[PDB]
Amino acid sequence: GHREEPYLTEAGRDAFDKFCRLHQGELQLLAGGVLQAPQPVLVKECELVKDVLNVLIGVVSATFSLPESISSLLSEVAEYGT
Amino acid sequence: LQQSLELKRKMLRDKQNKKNSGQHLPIFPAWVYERPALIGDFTALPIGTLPLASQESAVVEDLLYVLVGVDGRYVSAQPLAGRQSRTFLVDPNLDLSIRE
Repeated sequence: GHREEPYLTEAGRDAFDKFCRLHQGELQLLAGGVLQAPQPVLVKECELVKDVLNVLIGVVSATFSLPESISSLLSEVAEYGT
Repeated sequence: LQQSLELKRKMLRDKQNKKNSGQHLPIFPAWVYERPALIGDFTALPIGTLPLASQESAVVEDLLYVLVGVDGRYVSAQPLAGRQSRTFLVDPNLDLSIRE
């Protein structure tokens, strides 16, 4: 046995990050280098949850002032603390 | 603080001259100022380098001492030893979520 060779949906948690990295390479080549994407990890899930929770305490934090789609989820809950 | 020491003596003086039967009025003893008989409310490691599950226990235990008006261990009571003002300094390198 070696296995039944994973599908795209069965592949994940490594192939997800891989698939993301390849999509970013696609976007950067099709742009020419006028975008400059940052690290998708750092922040991870729990670090970001604590960073947004600090704004609900009532003080701003790292991404605040007075994984690439995470910004789209992020703004909806960021606006409440600001 | 300093303004009281004046008033107290003068309020004494009004009542020695108005009463001709006032007898042997007190002087406030000197030792109460030289030695503490009025105010009784007046190792140190950086908390940021410590593990987490020691940082929580330590910061709670130290702030409980600090509240009374005197130094704890890792949070210090800044010296004024007087008026309605008092400030406390927790260590600056404490993790931001806990320190706020």
